[PDB]
Amino acid sequence: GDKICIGYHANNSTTQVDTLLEKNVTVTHSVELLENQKEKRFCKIMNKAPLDLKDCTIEGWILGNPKCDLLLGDQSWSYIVERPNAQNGICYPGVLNELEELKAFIGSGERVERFEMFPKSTWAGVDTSRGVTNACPSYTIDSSFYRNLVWIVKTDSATYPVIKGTYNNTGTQPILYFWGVHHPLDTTVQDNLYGSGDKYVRMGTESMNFAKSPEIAARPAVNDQRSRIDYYWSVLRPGETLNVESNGNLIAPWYAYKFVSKGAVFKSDLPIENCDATCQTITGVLRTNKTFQNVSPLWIGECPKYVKSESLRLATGLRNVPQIA
Amino acid sequence: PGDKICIGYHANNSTTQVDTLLEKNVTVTHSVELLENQKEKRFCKIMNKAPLDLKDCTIEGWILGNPKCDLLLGDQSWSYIVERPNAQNGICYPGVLNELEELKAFIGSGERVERFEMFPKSTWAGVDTSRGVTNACPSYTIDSSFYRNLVWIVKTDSATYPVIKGTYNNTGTQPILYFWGVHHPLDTTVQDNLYGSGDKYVRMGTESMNFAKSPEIAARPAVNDQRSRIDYYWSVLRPGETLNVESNGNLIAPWYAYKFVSKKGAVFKSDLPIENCDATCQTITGVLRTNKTFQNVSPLWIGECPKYVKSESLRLATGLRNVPQ
Amino acid sequence: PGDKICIGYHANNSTTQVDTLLEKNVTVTHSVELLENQKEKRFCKIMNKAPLDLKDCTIEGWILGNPKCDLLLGDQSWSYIVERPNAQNGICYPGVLNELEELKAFIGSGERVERFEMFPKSTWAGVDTSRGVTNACPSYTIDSSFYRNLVWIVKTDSATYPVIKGTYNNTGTQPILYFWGVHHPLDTTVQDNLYGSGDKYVRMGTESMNFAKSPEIAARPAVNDQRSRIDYYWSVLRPGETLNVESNGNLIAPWYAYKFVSTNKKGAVFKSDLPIENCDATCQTITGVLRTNKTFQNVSPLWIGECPKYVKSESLRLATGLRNVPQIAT
Amino acid sequence: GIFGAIAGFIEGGWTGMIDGWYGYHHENSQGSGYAADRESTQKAIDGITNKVNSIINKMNTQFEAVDHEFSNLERRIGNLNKRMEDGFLDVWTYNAELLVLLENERTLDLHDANVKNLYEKVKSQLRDNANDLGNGCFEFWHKCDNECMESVKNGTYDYPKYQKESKLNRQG
Amino acid sequence: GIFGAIAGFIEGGWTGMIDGWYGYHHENSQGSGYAADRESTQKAIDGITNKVNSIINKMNTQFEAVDHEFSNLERRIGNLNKRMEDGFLDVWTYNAELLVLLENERTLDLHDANVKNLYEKVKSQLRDNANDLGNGCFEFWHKCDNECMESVKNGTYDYPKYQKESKLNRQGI
Amino acid sequence: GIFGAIAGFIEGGWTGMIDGWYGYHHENSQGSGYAADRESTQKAIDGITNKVNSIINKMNTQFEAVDHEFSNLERRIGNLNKRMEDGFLDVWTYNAELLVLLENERTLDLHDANVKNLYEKVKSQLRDNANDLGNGCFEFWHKCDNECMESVKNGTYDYPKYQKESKLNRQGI
Ligand SMILES: CC(=O)N[C@@H]1[C@@H](O)[C@H](O[C@@H]2O[C@H](CO)[C@H](O)[C@H](O[C@]3(C(=O)O)C[C@H](O)[C@@H](NC(C)=O)[C@H]([C@H](O)[C@H](O)CO)O3)[C@H]2O)[C@@H](CO)O[C@H]1O
Ligand SMILES: *[C@@H]1O[C@H](CO)[C@@H](O)[C@H](O)[C@H]1NC(C)=O
Ligand SMILES: *[C@@H]1O[C@H](CO)[C@@H](O)[C@H](O)[C@H]1NC(C)=O
Ligand SMILES: *[C@@H]1O[C@H](CO)[C@@H](O)[C@H](O)[C@H]1NC(C)=O
Repeated sequence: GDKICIGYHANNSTTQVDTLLEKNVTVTHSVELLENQKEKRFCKIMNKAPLDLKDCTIEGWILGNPKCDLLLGDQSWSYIVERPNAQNGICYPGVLNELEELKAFIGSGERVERFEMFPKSTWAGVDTSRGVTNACPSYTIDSSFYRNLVWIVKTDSATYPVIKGTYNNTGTQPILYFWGVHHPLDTTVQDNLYGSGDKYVRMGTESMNFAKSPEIAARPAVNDQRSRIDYYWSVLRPGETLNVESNGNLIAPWYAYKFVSKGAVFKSDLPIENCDATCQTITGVLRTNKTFQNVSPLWIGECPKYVKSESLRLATGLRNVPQIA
Repeated sequence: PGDKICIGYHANNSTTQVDTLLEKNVTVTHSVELLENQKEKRFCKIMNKAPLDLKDCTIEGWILGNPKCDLLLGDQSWSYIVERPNAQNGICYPGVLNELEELKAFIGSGERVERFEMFPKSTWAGVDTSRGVTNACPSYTIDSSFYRNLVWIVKTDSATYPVIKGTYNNTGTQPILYFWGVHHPLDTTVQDNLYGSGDKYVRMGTESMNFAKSPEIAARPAVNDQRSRIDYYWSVLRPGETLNVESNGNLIAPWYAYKFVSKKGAVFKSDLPIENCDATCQTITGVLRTNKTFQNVSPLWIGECPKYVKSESLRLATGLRNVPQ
Repeated sequence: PGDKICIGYHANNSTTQVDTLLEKNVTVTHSVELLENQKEKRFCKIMNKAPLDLKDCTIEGWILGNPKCDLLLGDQSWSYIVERPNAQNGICYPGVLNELEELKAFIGSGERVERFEMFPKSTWAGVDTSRGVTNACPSYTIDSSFYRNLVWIVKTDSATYPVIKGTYNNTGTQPILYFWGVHHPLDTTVQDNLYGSGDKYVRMGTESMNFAKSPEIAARPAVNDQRSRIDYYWSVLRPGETLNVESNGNLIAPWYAYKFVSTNKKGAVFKSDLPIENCDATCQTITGVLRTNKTFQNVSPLWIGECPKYVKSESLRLATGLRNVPQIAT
Repeated sequence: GIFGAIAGFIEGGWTGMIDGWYGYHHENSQGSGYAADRESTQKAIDGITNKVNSIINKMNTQFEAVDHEFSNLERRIGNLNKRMEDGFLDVWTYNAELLVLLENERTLDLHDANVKNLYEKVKSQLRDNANDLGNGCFEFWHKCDNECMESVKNGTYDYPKYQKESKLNRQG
Repeated sequence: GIFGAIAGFIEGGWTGMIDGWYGYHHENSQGSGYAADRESTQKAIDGITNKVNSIINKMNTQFEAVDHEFSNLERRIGNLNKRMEDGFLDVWTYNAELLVLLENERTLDLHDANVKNLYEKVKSQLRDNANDLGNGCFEFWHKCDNECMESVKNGTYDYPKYQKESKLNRQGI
Repeated sequence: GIFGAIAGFIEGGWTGMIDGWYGYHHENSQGSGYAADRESTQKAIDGITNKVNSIINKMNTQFEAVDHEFSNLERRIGNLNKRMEDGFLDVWTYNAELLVLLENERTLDLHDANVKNLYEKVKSQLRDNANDLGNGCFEFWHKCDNECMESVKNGTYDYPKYQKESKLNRQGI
């Protein structure tokens, strides 16, 4: 007789989902929720290109290593790429104190403006011109020094006199500045460069106090130097004032950055091309609309949630049981 | 025409809605709201214990003994602490309270302190202990004073500063919280006028502790007309532990200390009123008096509180889909 | 009578219950228990490698080379460390081992150590090696001794303490864990007696490390009949790096050091009083061995090895069978 | 609806059945009315209630944020703390919001299931004595007394008792 | 199935039915074909979509790992950072892998129940006017017009209308 | 139960049926006994076993607490390590506890659906050849040897074969 039946949809779908009860279940329609695909390059985020530190490390860029002069002016970045194998960093051997806190602080920023904080004339009766090292060559000059610091030495006259400087931050922006403390290997080097007697370096602001005296001894040769320099950083808040005062061994602030304040610092091989991005990870761009990604937990911009899942395929259609021809 | 019995379900005048994975704004006959979004904007007692109102005083101002924090002086017990945002009386003589944050955490809980004279001025033989005031730290009554928990020790009119010594063996039950300091002058003239000549030191020890600091003379920017500084310190003399002091000059001595008794504790930085009310839940932005499971007011609370989530609503259907006629 | 055919289901004598969101205490025919609360209160070898039992020594007493810890002296290898909660022999001469929490963390995560003589007593010229002993540090045999890995360098009959220098170069392949100290007398009398008069210092450095410290002379509360203190220090001399030692005085010198192999695995330190026996394990919690197939445990969140996820739950019983409604006999 | 009954073949509900979630509408020469089924209602209430308490109890533990202070040499851990605290905030906000969404879906179906099994219970009793209209309503092939209605609800309906009277009108 | 209609008592699907998920197939003297039920297909589309959107929205919260460095004296805070970031990673990987295994199960059930209810919405209309063959298929005891097939679908089937035609035919055999 | 079959319209279980979760009880002139429906208990065993293994797998990851010593100037990050570690301990405790509660409710429903679908399978075969007693029991209006019982269990039962025999026996009562 006449037949009326009830049933359901089928199609040539061979796409399978998974279930708590069953595995490898073919269905009629489904949605992948995860992105496993990645342009292996770096791009502009917010239409603001990254800073490629090239052959220089973060210590090398910002302290002002002579071989990093490419990076020297002001800088505006959306993130920082630091090539892993960069060989230009702290050329005159020694420790940059609170290194990790500074890499962190530089990471927070989007812009720095270089300016001359303490002109060489700030220090009377001493030699601004003489101090440079063979451990810190420029490409052109065998002996040079950091473009942000002055290795002040005493003049031909024997005494190194108390030297003093101040800088008042009447500005609207914070100031990242550096300084240091020379530590000769010898009593002979100490007397040649600086006066006779106990020397000191001292600096202070409303919210800071620093104070150090040279520790004199031979450390193993690094860059042919058995002496060391302690480097230091700090941030002059707006409205704050810095007083500098030393009778020797001061490696002085020369140039400082007005600093504008999530951002990242990527250590990476990847190329930086003329391309835009909306999500950048440390292993590539994500040009996607998916909800999850298994690419990398380290990104900047708008990205999907990072999980270790190979697939996250939701089902939206019924089980696919088509007729067998 | 025949008699009929039907099967059906309840309906009601409800307009309350819920969401499900499959449908939004589904009106339902009976629901429960699990999330609390209201509060009393004020601070109330917890466990029938009143909070501590620092008022015009910051935490530093309170436990160091700022002359203008006199109404806070003495014994205190608290269920939590309320530090006002624009409290002006803190560290009156310029300088750095070392390990400030860590001290804030230890004080933070903490439920009661009993203040007592740890080192009487009788200690420290041969030094003046009555001239150590300053225009930086006025009381309300007097132009020049000092912190009530420290003594500023200065050279006897007839020089010099001799080795001075004190000790305290803790026989009690409770840990002792105490403070001291080292003075840092702007001249060698202030240094000389106030202390001897010669190399000065401040040395403090306990069974588990070692301190050693000498003055670092230099001129810092003016703060409260002071180009000199004091580095403040805190510590905790555990029960059964002896404290040995010994100084050469530049010691801001420990005069008064707190017997310190230690749950979960809060320091609220707020400007909300403390009223004569009681509570079971206290939030940094209000009281919660509720039986609900979740709250959307604040992550910071003391007492038994609902769990904090970002949700505007969390409503569970109990009844059924409401389709009235 | 008429022919019947019934549709129904299994039942059994099971008295085991599960909970659901709608109903507690439901009896079901078959279920799996997913959580483990059973444990062996002991410590067992894990990669067929026995742990290290510090016995009556602390971690500090062991690598400084306290005299009473001679049982532990020499090379050691281990899959984890057990340190007894009331072990007496640690830092016998009163004073702080600096960055201690960070040293304990470093020591953990280390599979083994070889002990060797980094600096020989001859390294220092013009000074007395053989007087460096105290009776706050006895061995079991001699009433007055000192750590096995340090020299207390004191002065010779000539009034001056000469400058002394030592260099060690790490030729190959292993980090070296080493210790040194600065002595702080209670007196200037003791200072002058033990060491030369005048300003003193300890300075040490490497390609990457700088150390300068000067004595801090003051009378400190008696500990082990000692009012003086020693500051102890630790550091790790990387491969191909070099250490320079130089001192005016007050130096407790490095004598013996540890070649240090770090592990590929999870390092751990257990502060327990449980015992150690000749047994193997796949899971070691701080409070015992788990020997289980289950997915969860409630025994401890601290372990080394492959372990069930820890949860506070008393029980986690999944239903695999159906509601059990067996027939009522009487 | 998923089980078909609620907002399905039983199109609407009864603002007149006040005493229960699930119920009967009857009509008679003696009148018409609404009457809940206590057993299925009170067993549903018991369940829903226990769900709500299972949820509330599971959600009892809090996560305690602290608002400690950090220095200007403490930017890393001060941020480590913030990611951490907003981390658990982001998880528990998900857990709640999702649970509520899922459980709302599943609870609406429970009521659907319970209304369906009420209809099946009545249908099984009546058999060919009554005719099953589309809407969960049954037209009797006989005269059903308030005692008769009461018995359908009670689950003690005498089918043979009315069988012969029903065979007639069913075919008459 | 769990409701038992799909991959169950209705053994298969209709590649021939391409305008919906759930449907009717008819055969009568005027022709045969496959006609999807628009209302129960629409309501399932709105619902599954909302499920997809609900999960998408709930899942739009990222945990941001960081590039921070750590010194040789910061092993403990460094490992604290690693366990933190791996912890939230394991918690969200679980939260998604499990939710997808669960929601798929309940989605397949949802379809199985919409087929099942369509099958019952017809069977309570035909009663003994139609004979129940296998695979959710029904053979009428009478002639069913197209406008008959139409009334079965849109729920306005006239049982009395074909009662005497059916009876005469049903036991004539 | 939710599908109404288990501890519902079928009041009880059978301690007698030892080979399966769901089954048939039959009484014959030839004999009586219990026999599990073999197709269905195996599909339930597969399905549940995968559920258990899926869960076990999803819970494979472990958060790791570590015991790191902290000093008295390290109160803030000591507590950071505690609140972090408990934080994950409370997240996993909640997952494993809520999931067990949920999956347990749902696995009971699945068992209760397989019973109801078993019974609906048979009930649609028998039609009016069999009388319906309660408890999911049918009395045949005709004879039924073992071969006939098997045909109901095997889903191959012949309704016309016994339709005449059943109809007269029905008329008589
Ligand atoms: C105020 C008071 O009475 N106390 C001290 C008193 O403790 C101290 O005497 C010390 O007494 C202890 C135990 O009674 C030892 O006898 C000390 O002697 C030794 C030691 O064994 O520790 C002898 C040892 O040969 C010395 N070793 C070297 C290499 O110098 C050490 C060492 O000099 C000291 O540890 C340096 O602090 O001491 C004995 O010192 C006296 C000593 O000044 O002072 C009293 O005031
Ligand atoms: C350490 O040893 C290497 C290999 O002999 C040598 O080249 C290097 O100069 C040594 N370092 C020092 C400072 O002695
Ligand atoms: C059973 O009920 C008891 C109290 O009647 C309760 O303690 C237990 O948690 C319940 N569950 C189990 C697993 O028996
Ligand atoms: C500290 O006091 C206790 C009790 O009076 C005593 O036993 C111990 O010897 C004292 N220690 C010192 C260093 O005075």
